[PDB]
This record gives sequence, structure tokens and C-alpha cells, in this order.
Amino acid sequence: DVMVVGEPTLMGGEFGDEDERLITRLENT
Amino acid sequence: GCQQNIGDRYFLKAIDQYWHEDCLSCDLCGCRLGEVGRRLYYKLGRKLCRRDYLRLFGQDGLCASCDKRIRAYEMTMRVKDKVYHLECFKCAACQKHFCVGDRYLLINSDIVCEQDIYEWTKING
Ligand SMILES: [Zn+2]
Ligand SMILES: [Zn+2]
Ligand SMILES: [Zn+2]
Ligand SMILES: [Zn+2]
Repeated sequence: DVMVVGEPTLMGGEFGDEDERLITRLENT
Repeated sequence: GCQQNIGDRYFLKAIDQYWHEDCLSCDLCGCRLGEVGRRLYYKLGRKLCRRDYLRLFGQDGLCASCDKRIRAYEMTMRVKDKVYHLECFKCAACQKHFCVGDRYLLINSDIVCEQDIYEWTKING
């Protein structure tokens, strides 16, 4: 029942996981 | 994007397409998706930043303290089933805001800091 404070999070940020796409940074030559 | 190969030391790969640092931009505002966040949102065939994604498709909530709505892009504090506006995440007794690692107790939907648990319960219950 006694808790530890965590980091804040955005409200709808839980809900938009399916629509999230990952950006891959790549290298040349 | 511009449908032209980059020819530089650093390039990006998103939605099974190759992009420049400058070409992978949010379709709504034009912000550089690589510098802003490591992830992009893909909805209705559009590559979108988090802000424009959340303003348009985000899910709102209800604050456990003030009983007013929390917009999808608003910063929050999640505690078990409850959700609070960041500014509402404060001690019921002293009105103090918290730090990472601080200890508080959750009574109903009340956030009471550790120091205050005794006096607050003594007074209120
Ligand atoms: Zn390009
Ligand atoms: Zn945008
Ligand atoms: Zn609130
Ligand atoms: Zn307190």
C-alpha cells in the first residue's frame, strides 16, 4: 500500500502501441 | 520521400523505405522524426510524430483527484488503476510535489506523503 514515486508518462501513450513504428538508423560504405 | 538515394554516412529505414535525415518528416507539421524521438506513428497511411498522433488519435482519461479529463498529450502519473494530471500528483496534507524515489501512500484516490500519513490519518482517517 506504501509506494515509490516513478517517472511521469503521457495520458494516451499506453493506447497507441500498435500504431508505433520503429526508426532504424543505418550506415554506409 | 524525394525518391532519390542519399549517398551519405548516415541514413534511416522506416515503413520498409529508406530515407534521408531531412526526408523522414511528420506529414502534419514537417518535424524531423529522427531527431525527435526514436519512433514514429503510422495511422491512416501517414507517418506522424507523437504530438500530432496523440492530438488526433490519443485516448483521454479521468483524473483520480480533480475528476476533470486528462487529454491524451497531457503528462500524467499512473498509480495502480488510477491516473492523475501531473499537477494533481501532490500530497493531500502539505500540497508538496514529489521526486522519483519518494514514498507516498495511496488511500482511496488520495496521495499522502510518508511524513504526513500519521497526522493526516489522525485528523481525517
Ligand atoms: Zn529524400
Ligand atoms: Zn507532427
Ligand atoms: Zn487532476
Ligand atoms: Zn505531505
